[PDB]
Amino acid sequence: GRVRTKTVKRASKVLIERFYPKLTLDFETNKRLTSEIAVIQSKRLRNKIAGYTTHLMKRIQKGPVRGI
Amino acid sequence: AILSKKKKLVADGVFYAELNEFFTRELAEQGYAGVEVRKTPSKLEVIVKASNTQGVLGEQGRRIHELTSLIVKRFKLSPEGIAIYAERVEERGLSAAVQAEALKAKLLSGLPIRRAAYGVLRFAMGAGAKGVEVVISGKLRAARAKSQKYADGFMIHSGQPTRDFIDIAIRHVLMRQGVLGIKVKIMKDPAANRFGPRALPDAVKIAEAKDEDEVIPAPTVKS
Amino acid sequence: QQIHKIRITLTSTKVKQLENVSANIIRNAAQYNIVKKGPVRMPTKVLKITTRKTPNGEGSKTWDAYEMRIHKRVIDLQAPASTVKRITQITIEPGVDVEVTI
Amino acid sequence: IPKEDRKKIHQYLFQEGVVVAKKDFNQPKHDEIDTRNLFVIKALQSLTSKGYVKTQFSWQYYYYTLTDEGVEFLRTELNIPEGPLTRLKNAPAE
Amino acid sequence: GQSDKRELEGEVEGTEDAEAELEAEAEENDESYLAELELSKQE
RNA sequence: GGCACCACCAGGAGUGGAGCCUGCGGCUUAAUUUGACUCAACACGGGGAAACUCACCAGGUCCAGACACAAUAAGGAUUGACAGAUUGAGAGCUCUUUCUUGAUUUUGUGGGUGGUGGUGCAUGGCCGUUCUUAGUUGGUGGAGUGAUUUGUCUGCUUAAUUGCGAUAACGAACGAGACCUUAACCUACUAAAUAGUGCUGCUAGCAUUUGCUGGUAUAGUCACUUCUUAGAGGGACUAUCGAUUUCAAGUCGAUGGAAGUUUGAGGCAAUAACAGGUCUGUGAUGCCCUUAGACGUUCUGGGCCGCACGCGCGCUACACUGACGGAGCCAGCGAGUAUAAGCCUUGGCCGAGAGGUCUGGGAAAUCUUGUGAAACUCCGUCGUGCUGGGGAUAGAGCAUUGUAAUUGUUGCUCUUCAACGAGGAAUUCCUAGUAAGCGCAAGUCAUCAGCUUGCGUUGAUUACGUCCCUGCCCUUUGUACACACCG
Ligand SMILES: [Mg+2]
Ligand SMILES: [Mg+2]
Ligand SMILES: [Mg+2]
Ligand SMILES: [Mg+2]
Ligand SMILES: [Mg+2]
Ligand SMILES: [Mg+2]
Ligand SMILES: [Mg+2]
Ligand SMILES: [Mg+2]
Ligand SMILES: [Mg+2]
Ligand SMILES: [Mg+2]
Ligand SMILES: [Mg+2]
Ligand SMILES: [Mg+2]
Ligand SMILES: [Mg+2]
Ligand SMILES: [Mg+2]
Ligand SMILES: [Mg+2]
Ligand SMILES: [Mg+2]
Ligand SMILES: [Mg+2]
Ligand SMILES: [Mg+2]
Ligand SMILES: [Mg+2]
Ligand SMILES: [Mg+2]
Ligand SMILES: [Mg+2]
Ligand SMILES: [Mg+2]
Ligand SMILES: [Mg+2]
Ligand SMILES: [Mg+2]
Ligand SMILES: [Mg+2]
Ligand SMILES: [Mg+2]
Ligand SMILES: [Mg+2]
Ligand SMILES: [Mg+2]
Ligand SMILES: [Mg+2]
Ligand SMILES: [Mg+2]
Ligand SMILES: [Mg+2]
Ligand SMILES: [Mg+2]
Ligand SMILES: [Mg+2]
Ligand SMILES: [Mg+2]
Ligand SMILES: [Mg+2]
Ligand SMILES: [Mg+2]
Ligand SMILES: [Mg+2]
Ligand SMILES: [Mg+2]
Ligand SMILES: [Mg+2]
Ligand SMILES: [Mg+2]
Ligand SMILES: [Mg+2]
Ligand SMILES: [Mg+2]
Ligand SMILES: [Mg+2]
Ligand SMILES: [Mg+2]
Ligand SMILES: [Mg+2]
Ligand SMILES: [Mg+2]
Repeated sequence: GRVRTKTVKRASKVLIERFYPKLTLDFETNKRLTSEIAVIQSKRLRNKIAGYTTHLMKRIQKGPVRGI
Repeated sequence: AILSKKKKLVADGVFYAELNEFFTRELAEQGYAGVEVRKTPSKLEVIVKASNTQGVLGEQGRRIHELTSLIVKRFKLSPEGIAIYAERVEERGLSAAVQAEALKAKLLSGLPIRRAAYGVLRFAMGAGAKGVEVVISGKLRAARAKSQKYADGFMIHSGQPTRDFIDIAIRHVLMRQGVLGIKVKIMKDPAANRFGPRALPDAVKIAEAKDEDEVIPAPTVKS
Repeated sequence: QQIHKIRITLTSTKVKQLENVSANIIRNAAQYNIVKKGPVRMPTKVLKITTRKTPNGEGSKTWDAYEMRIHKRVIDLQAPASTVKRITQITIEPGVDVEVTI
Repeated sequence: IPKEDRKKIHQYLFQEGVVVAKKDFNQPKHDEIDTRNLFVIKALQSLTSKGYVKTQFSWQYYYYTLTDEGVEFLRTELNIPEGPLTRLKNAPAE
Repeated sequence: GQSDKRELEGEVEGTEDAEAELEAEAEENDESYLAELELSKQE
């Protein structure tokens, strides 16, 4: 399965509550932004966080999300 | 003589492994931590880290002089080709080897286990360790043997970081009724690491909001 | 016995110091106008030893698989012999051993 | 042990007051005392038996070191002048 | 330490051992004729 | 309720049936040393034992019994010994025999020391198992006098206590996940005479059109990094789009992509626990036993292989989707030495072979080596026949290793050519480069691989589901158990 974990789910939603204006609906742009916003120890976690942040951003434009 | 590359790097490792145990048996009472073999032209620098650098360098450095001679005569080295230095460990509390050797010298003095165990729990944490857990196994007056764990603080268990931020030391303690086995696991604080990673893999540090400025309609500031 | 085509062979277990010594020599071979060839990454050799986990012979048949990676690099220099040897002392590292062959 | 072979064992454990011997009893020559290797082990087993040398064993090797009390013993028994090397006060380094 | 006592006096006695040693150890750091000739002089 | 090819469904390959290899029990034995007995004992102790190993058996040596004493002792305490006897022995082991050495040492006391001797039910460490299942824990708040409890859950979802969500809980930690190693992509960087290529010198063969195959090339003092190597990076995050869903966590389809099963595979891996296994790994150990006619150690010979039998891991096969005979002819993982005590060995020359011999290369991306491996493919012989399937058992002979091959180490040649004609009740492993074949290398190793650990060649059938069997986990429940049903 592809269930994201809590270390990526809670860390991604802190970004939205803190840097929503600079975020976007594009993963490639989000991936570069999170490399200068957060100190991520591994490259794999950086893309995972931005990939779920993009999903939340894509979901926010359709209505209000829980936890943000 | 002519030794292959595969067989030469292994020989250096085997030489280190045998040399390291030699210090553990000889300098056990001085809190021996580890040895560093710094090869250099025309010399073989060996750096030993011990809690007490007086027992090694005692009575006008007689023991260290008489100890380097035991290595020239066993490895067929030139008398000038090796130099041994004794260096004090900076943070004695962060070295599990020193803490395990120190505990053995207390257990062999008849001190109670609870008083001895808490003496290393607080000494490790006092030095700034992120976590520490001590397990002592064996037999004490009772015919049946038992083990007791003494944890404190934060400890990681799985994955690569245990190889990066945790050092461990096990020694056997010779008692009148049998052998006591002690394990001293010390996790150092990753923020103070100077060679490897400086944080745990899943530690995410989000920056602060730089926003909440006031925007003015449309001027131009010339220079 | 002057300018020669000189080989320096670098072997070590760890790559960080190997590339630092390799890059430091290349750096010193750059500001000094000495033509150079390298570094050449030799195929790394994986020394593998597979033992049984059990000190005794009881339990599930479980095996350890230990490894010892050996990385070897050779660099070719065109300089007099006095110049190359003093470069070695500039870039001396405990982990990496150096052998020089003409 | 012949008295003469015993002697060479004593002027090696003095002047370089440490002795290393590999654990093989049938070795013809300990490569540093021109006598049987077994003689070296048993001759120094008596000295450590009488508190003149510390003995340490690691990886099938004997590490013999001469006590300060043992220098006095060879001072008189060897009938040597009252003037080894690991005690020459070469002093350490900082 | 199989009692409510001797572990009480194991912690308070154990911790004062370290507190005495951290300060002592942190103070320990802040204030930091030959022979072969006699065998050849038989001339 | 839930999960799981060490469970099942659909299937594949089988095992159990034959011969043989090997392990276990048994029997036997002079000894056939010993541990382990469901999973988690039985090709396991890296245990493929000629000697050694070795612990067993029949015999023969040595002290390598330190040290304080006491005795003896230079008018010699003691050690070595030719020759003959004795002995398996050119062991002065011992006996006749007188020579030699000289306070090292002989006897008694204590004290040692050494034990593959006993105790893994006295211990350390290590390892296996519960279990790699998903479980474990505290702070504040709520409930209870308390031990405790909630948090840690109806439901959906996930490989997962992992997430959504419900919520007297809120916010967290270990474990999981993250992490690390490896495999797959990069005509985008960095270079490579120990890698490769095109050109270019020089050069060969075939048709002559200037073409096609080569050799040569460590001075052509060339060009380049695609193939090869490896360091710094980039790249996949379920990306975009459709469906379902509490529109949530997610799941299933397409499209793009090297990769969309956690991208494939592993390494590490929580809180406790077991009388699990090892004192036969340790100069790791407590205690007991032994310690000179040794249970130490060594030498010789045998045994661990011994054979009416039961069991387990396997290898060959029962043929034609095949055997032979020629021919074609492709990998990857790896290893390799010196005055040794002998490594990998091409090339040449002998030999039917096995093997022998002379040189040379390689401490290695250089040489062995493109390890020209085997299955495989083509063309032939065979023609359903215990046949040219199968190759036990055995006779005679030829080589290698080793001090030593007898109880055949192994290899080679000729001959003999057995059961076996697809295997009962039962039972194992497995979902994609997987299973199955098929070999090759590394470990053990003087010699011996039907064994493991890996590697690559050819390469599928059938699910992608369930709790029916089996095992485990969770919830509820009962309990006279708590040394916890071995109660
Ligand atoms: Mg973790
Ligand atoms: Mg993990
Ligand atoms: Mg089954
Ligand atoms: Mg079935
Ligand atoms: Mg069947
Ligand atoms: Mg079969
Ligand atoms: Mg034997
Ligand atoms: Mg024998
Ligand atoms: Mg036997
Ligand atoms: Mg024995
Ligand atoms: Mg046990
Ligand atoms: Mg145990
Ligand atoms: Mg609470
Ligand atoms: Mg409370
Ligand atoms: Mg209350
Ligand atoms: Mg609870
Ligand atoms: Mg959890
Ligand atoms: Mg964790
Ligand atoms: Mg060339
Ligand atoms: Mg050409
Ligand atoms: Mg993985
Ligand atoms: Mg038992
Ligand atoms: Mg024992
Ligand atoms: Mg034993
Ligand atoms: Mg053991
Ligand atoms: Mg014992
Ligand atoms: Mg033992
Ligand atoms: Mg054994
Ligand atoms: Mg005997
Ligand atoms: Mg056997
Ligand atoms: Mg037999
Ligand atoms: Mg037999
Ligand atoms: Mg098996
Ligand atoms: Mg088995
Ligand atoms: Mg054929
Ligand atoms: Mg054929
Ligand atoms: Mg090759
Ligand atoms: Mg026939
Ligand atoms: Mg046939
Ligand atoms: Mg035959
Ligand atoms: Mg079954
Ligand atoms: Mg054999
Ligand atoms: Mg082999
Ligand atoms: Mg085997
Ligand atoms: Mg069921
Ligand atoms: Mg109850």
